[PDB]
Amino acid sequence: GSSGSSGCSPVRERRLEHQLEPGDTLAGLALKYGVTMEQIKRANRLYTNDSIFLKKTLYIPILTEPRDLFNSGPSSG
Repeated sequence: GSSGSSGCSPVRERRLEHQLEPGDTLAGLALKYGVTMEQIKRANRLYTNDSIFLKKTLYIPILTEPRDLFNSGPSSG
């Protein structure tokens, strides 16, 4: 009766560093990935008196499901 500690906790939601450009629009990024402007903002409380451009880089919340035609596994590049 050998019992060990098995069971990892994989992440669900992550953030991607996007080199915000001077010619980018909130509505653009939202769709560009698959989210809603609000989400992104509320996610990084970007809501400020002045345009968001004030910043330099904005992170994007990646929403993916455990449902995939084929899963590679723990294998990493």
